[PDB]
Amino acid sequence: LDRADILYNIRQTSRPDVIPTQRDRPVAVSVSLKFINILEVNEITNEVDVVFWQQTTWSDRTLAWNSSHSPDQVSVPISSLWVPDLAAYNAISKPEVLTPQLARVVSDGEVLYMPSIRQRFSCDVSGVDTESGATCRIKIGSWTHHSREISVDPTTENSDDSEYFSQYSRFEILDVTQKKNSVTYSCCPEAYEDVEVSLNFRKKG
Amino acid sequence: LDRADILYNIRQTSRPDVIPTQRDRPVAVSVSLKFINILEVNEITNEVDVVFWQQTTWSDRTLAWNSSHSPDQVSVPISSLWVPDLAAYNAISKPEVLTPQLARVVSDGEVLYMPSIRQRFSCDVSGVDTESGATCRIKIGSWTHHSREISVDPTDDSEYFSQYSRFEILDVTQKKNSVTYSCCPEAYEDVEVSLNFRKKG
Amino acid sequence: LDRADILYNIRQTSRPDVIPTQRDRPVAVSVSLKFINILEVNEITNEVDVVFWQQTTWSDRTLAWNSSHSPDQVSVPISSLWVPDLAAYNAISKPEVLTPQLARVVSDGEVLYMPSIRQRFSCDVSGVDTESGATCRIKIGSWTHHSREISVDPTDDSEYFSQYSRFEILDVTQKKNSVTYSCCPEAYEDVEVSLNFRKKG
Amino acid sequence: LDRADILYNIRQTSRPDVIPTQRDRPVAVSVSLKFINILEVNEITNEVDVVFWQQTTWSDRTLAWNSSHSPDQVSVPISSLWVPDLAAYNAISKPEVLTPQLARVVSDGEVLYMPSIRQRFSCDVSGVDTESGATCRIKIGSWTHHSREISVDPTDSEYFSQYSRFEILDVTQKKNSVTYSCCPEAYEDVEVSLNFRKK
Amino acid sequence: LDRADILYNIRQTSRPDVIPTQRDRPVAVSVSLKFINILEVNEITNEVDVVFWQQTTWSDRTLAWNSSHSPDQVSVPISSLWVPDLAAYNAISKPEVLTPQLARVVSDGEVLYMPSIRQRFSCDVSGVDTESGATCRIKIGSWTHHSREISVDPTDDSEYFSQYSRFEILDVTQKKNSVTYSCCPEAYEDVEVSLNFRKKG
Ligand SMILES: CO[C@H]1CC=C2CCN3CCC4=C(CC(=O)OC4)[C@]23C1
Ligand SMILES: CO[C@H]1CC=C2CCN3CCC4=C(CC(=O)OC4)[C@]23C1
Ligand SMILES: CO[C@H]1CC=C2CCN3CCC4=C(CC(=O)OC4)[C@]23C1
Ligand SMILES: CO[C@H]1CC=C2CCN3CCC4=C(CC(=O)OC4)[C@]23C1
Ligand SMILES: CO[C@H]1CC=C2CCN3CCC4=C(CC(=O)OC4)[C@]23C1
Ligand SMILES: [Mg+2]
Ligand SMILES: [Mg+2]
Ligand SMILES: [Mg+2]
Repeated sequence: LDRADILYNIRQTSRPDVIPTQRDRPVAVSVSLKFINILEVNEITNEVDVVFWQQTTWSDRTLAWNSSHSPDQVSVPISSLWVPDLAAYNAISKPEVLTPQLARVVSDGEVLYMPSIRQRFSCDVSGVDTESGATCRIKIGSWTHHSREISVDPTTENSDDSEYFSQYSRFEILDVTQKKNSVTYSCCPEAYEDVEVSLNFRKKG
Repeated sequence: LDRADILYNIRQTSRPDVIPTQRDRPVAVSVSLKFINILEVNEITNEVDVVFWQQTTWSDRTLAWNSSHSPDQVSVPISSLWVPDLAAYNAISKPEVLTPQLARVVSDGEVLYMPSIRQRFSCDVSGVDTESGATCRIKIGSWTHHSREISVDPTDDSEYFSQYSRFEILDVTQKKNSVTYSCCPEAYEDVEVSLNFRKKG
Repeated sequence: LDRADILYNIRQTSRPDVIPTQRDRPVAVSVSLKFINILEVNEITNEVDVVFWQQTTWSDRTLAWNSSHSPDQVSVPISSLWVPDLAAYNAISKPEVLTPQLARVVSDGEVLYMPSIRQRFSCDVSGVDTESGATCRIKIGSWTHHSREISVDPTDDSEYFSQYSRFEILDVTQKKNSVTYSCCPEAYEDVEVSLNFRKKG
Repeated sequence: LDRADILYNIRQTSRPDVIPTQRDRPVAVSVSLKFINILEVNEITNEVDVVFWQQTTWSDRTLAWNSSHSPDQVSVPISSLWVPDLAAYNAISKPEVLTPQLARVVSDGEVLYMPSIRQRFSCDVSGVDTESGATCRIKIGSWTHHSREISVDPTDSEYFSQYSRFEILDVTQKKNSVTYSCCPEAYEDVEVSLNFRKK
Repeated sequence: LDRADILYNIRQTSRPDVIPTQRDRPVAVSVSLKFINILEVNEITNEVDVVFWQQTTWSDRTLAWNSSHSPDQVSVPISSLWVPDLAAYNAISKPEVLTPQLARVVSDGEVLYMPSIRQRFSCDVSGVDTESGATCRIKIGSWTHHSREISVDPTDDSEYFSQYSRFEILDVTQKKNSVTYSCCPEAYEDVEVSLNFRKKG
């Protein structure tokens, strides 16, 4: 197989509308926000404007191919792939994607999609001008798929989600932590999972 | 049936431009606004900027399938479904959808669509800084389908309201109206949502 | 015929690129602006920001069907229909459509399309703070079709005007013009809508 | 032929990706800006916000039809036509098109396309508040086609809004040929000088 | 061959999703920024707003044709071509493309793509008001292709810079880097463009 064949095969047989589960085993999605720039902060309205790289990984075995004498990975337009329907629950603006909408697919079916996103959030900005800083929580999970269809999983301490933060920001990052949650909503009996990302930051000196 | 078959069947036989009226009864649509945030308020211009989850439900029996040895629900892109042509009659900005455009479909044909929407409204902001607060009315109904094609009915009032808003919700009431317009002999139904809110302490 | 058939037939045989001129008579288009809100006014720059419902009607006999054993009217996405290429000649922003892009089609081929539009205009704002008010003129006509292809005709001024606006409407008049442009020998029609309004208090 | 046949034929045989160079000759494009409004002006940043009608004409003989017992002209969505890849070289915002995207096509293959555009430009705003006024130059030409593929040629104050803060003193057009490092061939542009001032 | 044939052939056999690597050598991409304007600068937030022409060249031998009895070059919509997935790593707004999205393709398979882009960056603005000026670094490279798939290489600094800008360019230097990410073992290449500029007068 060459790249052209792999990409052709994926395009011709893609079901981007179909979550790649096998009932009742959920697709395990890992989500990790790499903060890049904090652009606007308003302590009066409790709103923040943020740029981050949304590292997103999951496995889709319908995409796998024999890697022998073939490339190990390809870049695929996300329009040809199923992609998890993640949403930021406390977002107050449309997510503005700043990067080419391509995912990286490995021959074993592992997918990495990492868009750079600019987006505005409603969160706690109180304390941003103090040395303790503000703690802004961003809640990300599947909009429509419950825990038996999509499970979302959180970084540990070992993930440094501030390692690409711009040195030229007015702001600086003190800490970034993730908390996994399961929530039940009135509409449905099943629980929905989310990752809660706590961004601890402050205005510099 | 597996998920892929259900979704394939729906996509291949979808008539998204066809209202699923059966027995000439109107399609019964339930609408309910869950307010999440109140972002900007202007008592001089009487304008408000709001984020809400628009809980929308109706039945489309053309989508039903067998719930034995099969999943009970699937997520479907709305581009493959008929969706009610609801509009907010006193909106002054385009509805900005903040969520993936997917609906949840149950095997009996019940559909739930619930986009998160940011939108600006012209409404009564007077009294926002008082104890009694302001009462802003939002009117939502079908743009083009009258009462014999679509009927609308309303379905913790701060259940999902952000604790970090400058504002707080005192009460939300959701009422049903029938209105006749000059163009048509028929009555058009809407839900009128009264949002009573005020600036925090 | 049922709804699904009518909509299928329209979609399958639609020529949205083709003006439905019958014989060599122009398509008669009626245009009428229902003002809903006046949101921003600037007397220094002579610009106004306005929300209106653009009531637009014309006949397309290629869409007609036998109304026996059939619905009387259907809602059709405008992408399946020819729609007149109307433009506001003194607009200074893109028209922002706030409503579902659907037209209402009667079995005799009558079409009604009525989007809610927010748009900014360059017009005379002088006198807005006086008792006489300002008179802002909005010029609407076909961008590319002359008077033998499209003719435009006008058809309570505050009927749907928001009671919460900073402004109020004194009068709305509509008159009809034919203009000849250097490019072409044929005349182009427009409707000129005069909005007489003033700041309250 | 009726209207529907002409439009069907055009749609079915349209090559909107293909410049209609006949006999190996450049397509002659005429460009003319009709200024309608001047909305914002900033003498500190040298930026101007402008609304204009971009009169654009050229010949595409692949579109011609026998006019006998047929309409002489039709309106065609530009998505069905080749259209010159004109750009404003000193623009600093995306062109915002305010009109239906239709061209007018005559039976001999002449095409007229005239969008109303609002766009922001970087140009010389100095002197806007004096009676000599400012002279803002707008440079428009093909982005990718050189002078043997597209040639541009010009062809006043007629539709300018009476309600603008500004007024037009004069509009002149010059025709330039420029060579760029990438290519040996010359690229043509029209330079439009807008002389205007505060009222 | 005529122009129409070349363009037809390219469109009919185009694989825009497929990087044109040959013999498992990376596609060599040349990137060069021609600065046209500096529109807004903020020394407090360290942000800059910039317009530049992104000169981008590479070879795609699948596009080559016999130039005998044929045009040497054509203009092709980029939607019909593979284009490198370059991104500005320190960009804080979406790239706003100001020019027709067309590339120039030579009969030997060389491609030149040069969009005019307006975009905002986070970079060092300190010293903009001094004689020494600020030095703003812009990092551009493939988003998803490593050094064995795409290699990037750089090619008057004020040549196309607008004479009417508040600012002036002192120097522009470009430098290739290889970076390894936690992501992946392979190294990713970028070009780092250093723009040394200052406030006029
Ligand atoms: C179809 O979209 C619905 C489908 C299922 C959901 C559970 C999680 N999700 C977001 C929050 C939310 C709901 C539904 C609800 O009742 O309230 C809030 C939904 C969106
Ligand atoms: C085609 O879209 C029209 C079709 C039918 C309607 C009934 C309610 N609806 C919104 C307001 C409104 C009208 C019709 C009208 O003339 O008055 C105002 C419409 C939209
Ligand atoms: C391409 O669409 C053209 C076709 C015919 C027109 C007459 C009315 N219309 C708007 C004003 C206007 C023109 C053309 C012209 O030369 O003057 C300005 C046009 C647009
Ligand atoms: C592919 O698009 C290129 C192809 C040919 C061009 C000459 C005119 N044009 C605009 C300015 C410009 C260039 C190319 C260049 O290197 O300098 C700047 C181009 C765009
Ligand atoms: C989906 O595209 C990913 C695939 C490979 C990459 C290396 C360069 N690139 C940008 C920054 C970046 C990553 C990957 C990563 O995990 O960290 C940061 C990527 C995007
Ligand atoms: Mg092969
Ligand atoms: Mg692995
Ligand atoms: Mg030939």
